[PDB]
Amino acid sequence: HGNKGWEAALSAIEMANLFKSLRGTGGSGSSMEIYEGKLTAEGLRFGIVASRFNHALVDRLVEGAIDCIVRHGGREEDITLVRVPGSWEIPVAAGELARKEDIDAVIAIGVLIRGATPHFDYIASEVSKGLANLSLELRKPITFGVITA
Amino acid sequence: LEQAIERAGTKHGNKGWEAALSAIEMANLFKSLRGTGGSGSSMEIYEGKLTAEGLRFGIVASRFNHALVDRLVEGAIDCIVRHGGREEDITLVRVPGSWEIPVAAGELARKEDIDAVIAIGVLIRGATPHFDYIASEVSKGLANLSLELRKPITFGVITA
Amino acid sequence: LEQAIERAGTKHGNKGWEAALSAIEMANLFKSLRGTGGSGSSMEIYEGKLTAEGLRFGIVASRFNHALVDRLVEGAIDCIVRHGGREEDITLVRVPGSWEIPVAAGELARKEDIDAVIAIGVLIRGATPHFDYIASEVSKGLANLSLELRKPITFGVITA
Amino acid sequence: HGNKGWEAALSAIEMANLFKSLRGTGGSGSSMEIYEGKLTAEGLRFGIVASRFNHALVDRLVEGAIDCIVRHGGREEDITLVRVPGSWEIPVAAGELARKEDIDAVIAIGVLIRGATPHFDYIASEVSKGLANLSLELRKPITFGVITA
Amino acid sequence: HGNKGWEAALSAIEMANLFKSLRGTGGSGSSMEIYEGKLTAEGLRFGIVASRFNHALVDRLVEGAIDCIVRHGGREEDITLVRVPGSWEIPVAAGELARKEDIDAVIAIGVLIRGATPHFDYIASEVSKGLANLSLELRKPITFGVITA
Amino acid sequence: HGNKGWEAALSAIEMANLFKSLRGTGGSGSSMEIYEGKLTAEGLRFGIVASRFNHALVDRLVEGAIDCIVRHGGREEDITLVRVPGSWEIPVAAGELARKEDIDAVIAIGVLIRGATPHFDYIASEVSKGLANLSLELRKPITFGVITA
Amino acid sequence: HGNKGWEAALSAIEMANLFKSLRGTGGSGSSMEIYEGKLTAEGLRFGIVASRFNHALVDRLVEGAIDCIVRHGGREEDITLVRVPGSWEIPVAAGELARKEDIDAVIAIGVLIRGATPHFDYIASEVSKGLANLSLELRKPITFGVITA
Repeated sequence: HGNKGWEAALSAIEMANLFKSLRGTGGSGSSMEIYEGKLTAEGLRFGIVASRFNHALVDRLVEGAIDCIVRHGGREEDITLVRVPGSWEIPVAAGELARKEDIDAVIAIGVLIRGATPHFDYIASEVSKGLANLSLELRKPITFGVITA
Repeated sequence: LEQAIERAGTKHGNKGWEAALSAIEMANLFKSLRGTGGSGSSMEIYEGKLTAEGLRFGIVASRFNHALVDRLVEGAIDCIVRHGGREEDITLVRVPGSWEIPVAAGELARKEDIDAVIAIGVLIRGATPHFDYIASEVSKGLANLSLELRKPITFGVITA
Repeated sequence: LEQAIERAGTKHGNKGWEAALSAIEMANLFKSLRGTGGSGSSMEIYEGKLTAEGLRFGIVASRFNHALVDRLVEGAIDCIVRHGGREEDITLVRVPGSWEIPVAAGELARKEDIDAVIAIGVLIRGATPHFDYIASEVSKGLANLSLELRKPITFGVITA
Repeated sequence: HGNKGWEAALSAIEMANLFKSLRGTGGSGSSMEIYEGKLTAEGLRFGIVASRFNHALVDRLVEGAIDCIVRHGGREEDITLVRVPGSWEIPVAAGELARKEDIDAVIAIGVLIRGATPHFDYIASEVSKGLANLSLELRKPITFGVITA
Repeated sequence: HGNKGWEAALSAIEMANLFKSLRGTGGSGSSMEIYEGKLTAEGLRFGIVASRFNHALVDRLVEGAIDCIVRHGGREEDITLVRVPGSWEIPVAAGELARKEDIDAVIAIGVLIRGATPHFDYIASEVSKGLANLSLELRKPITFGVITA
Repeated sequence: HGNKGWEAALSAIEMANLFKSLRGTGGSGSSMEIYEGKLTAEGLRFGIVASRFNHALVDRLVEGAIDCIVRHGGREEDITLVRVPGSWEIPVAAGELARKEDIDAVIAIGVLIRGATPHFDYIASEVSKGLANLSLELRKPITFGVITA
Repeated sequence: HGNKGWEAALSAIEMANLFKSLRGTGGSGSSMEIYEGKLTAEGLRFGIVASRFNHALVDRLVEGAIDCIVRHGGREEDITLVRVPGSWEIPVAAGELARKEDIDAVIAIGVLIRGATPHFDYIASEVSKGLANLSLELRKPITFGVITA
């Protein structure tokens, strides 16, 4: 409920609904047009990409994601799960799910080593950079569920 | 005599072995997503196989600290053959230094008869106040190539 | 709903996975020694492959603490299919308790169309002053069967 | 039902069925073959070996073993009982019963004294080691009903 | 030189030579017949079975074994090496090398966990027991090069 | 096996068989007709009613009841479970399950507190009196799994 | 919260929903059809019968019953309260209230002060015995929340 898996799922549902309204027909006007996202999950298609490093922690995060979607009227048939060896492959794996026209949002869940002993962690910066660029290029929401040790 | 000692060493858990194992799973996973689909009525889980038969690979490795790089290369080749791969379906490319691994990686990845690329190198003196501009470019460059070409690239350098 | 949670769990490093991986390598190693031989002029190294295609297996598992044993069984089956094995070539046998795993193991190993046997069980209260006569018999019995029949038997119980 | 005798009979009955299934002709195939032992005790001939030390306790255990076989469809005519002067003679007598082609399982019932001595009871080890060895040589289940005290 | 790998190899060379003389023709007599083994390794065939657990320690032990044999006139073409996943498989692997009529001795090299927290280590006792029995049954020397942590 | 839950299942299974035998056509005759209940649990649909007071103890009993039915040939799909806030509601819920034409027996599992008071527990008497009365009116066995403490 | 009025009301809530599900359509099948009730009070009509002897204690008890219904999302308009001279009249009064086609549950509250003497065992027994028979005949839950004293 309070785990980072829950939080990532909530952002996905809101964002998916928001993009539905914007592409719809505009209103008559006469007032400021306020746009906002709903928390209803009916009729949506979702995809989750997760890793295996420290599978103890990652396992419970994925459980949270599935619970949140179904509890908000999400049908189990509309979840596609993909597993990758490690964090380095999350962005490339998320590329193929996003391009599919069936999916509406992608949730990325993972975990990264504490590190902090070197000046910079080069490997840990490409996962964040890669996902952000993919969202703008493909015009689809991608959520960052990565925990840090 | 010294040849026997070198051969006696194990090559089951070195960074090269891990890099090749990650490549085989990703290559098989891609061929599954791009193909057909299931019936339905349940959550659909995708996970790659560990079968290396029928897949063609490409390995790019540098030379600086060739004593350490050479064994990392043997680990990767050993993994492919053990898991059923065919020796005839491997391409090895050697480059001078780490600055110019990504340029070679792109040329291999652009071929229509390659499935994954394993990149092997060594980084020297990672703990230094000066920003290692060379080091950050190798990591950044390989990542961008993977997304553009929609082909996995594995990155198994060892710090030093 | 609860079915999804159970399926979401990973089965990559459990004791069952390790037991099945050890069996595949040993079975392939045996088919190499018993066959042909090399030319010579160098030290001859024998090492098994990790290809599970064409091999028939047999798994024996108990019931006490069936909640834990069941997932260990899934790990072993998952390893075989991932490494290229065929689901049709597996035989599962279930037994009441740990005292009588070895008796079932012998019957499977004596078939001419089985290559290795994976044994899965649970041992309870290993730290006790009384000599667990049941526990020592399971370990001793499986070992003797392996040597007599010249066939590998893997032993992947988990203490508790 | 909570006595060790009832437990011993159940184990023997369903291994007798498992072995009958294994050595028979295989099924159609095309899927994983799973083998299990039913609790039907029709046409199964049993033998029981029982000691006499602390004859009071051992007496009720033997009743449980016979009771279980009759309830589960067993014919009373197909049970053979043997009595031995003590624990040490159980392995020797059990082997004599096992070699008979008109037997499908054997149940060993006995009581062992407390091993308060620093050295493990040599007699205690041999009976466990003997019964186990017999099962492998003759390929026939031999259940273990020894109860400590 | 002083590592346990060296010591195991030395015993193998002596034992292999000893069995050569015993099967030879007997002497005239007139005095006590003293038999003893030589340290000459020419013309012999050797086999080594090693594991991978803690491959750092095991690797140097295997290096010692090869050095000792070659330094005593051992040709490199007459060594066969077999690797197994773990300690549990040493006895069964050593079974196949021994039966081959080409080999004259088998050296077993390995390493076992410190343990000592339970009352007994069941897994660590079968490797020792298995190798000893195999030597008597097959009538061939097998050396125990297992280190303990 | 020694828990009251295993005992309750056995009683229910073999009355379900007895009633199936009685209402069927009679035998040839010419001798005394003796009716008995087999332990085969094929094609028998069961219902279980379980309380929640002291949920720890009641939890393991229900596992025994389900375990017994599957071992004796029962299909897991043919069991219906109902949970009630306490002991007082067992008779009322049991009657609802009993009237279904797709049920052949019912098992009542519960725990009752000690009757240390001088007056007998009125709640304790009613559940025994209620379940017994139901069996006669509806002509369907209702096993009694209540365990005192 | 800590008064028997609390518990009686809480139990009634669970039982009301439980019966609604059972009479309704079953589940998708293919597994154990576990049934259970929730604490959703909305949409339910209740009724309370409370005595008048020792109104001091009874008054607070009936107040506790009110708190559950309003607190758990039950309208204050559906509660129906009926008062009677004493404990002897609770059964017959509850029968009339229960038989109404709208009242979906009933609660009883009282104090059996005279239970300290065996002479009251006659009147004491009937009230608990009577309410039990009402529920079975009419097939509708009737909670029993009296206090002994």
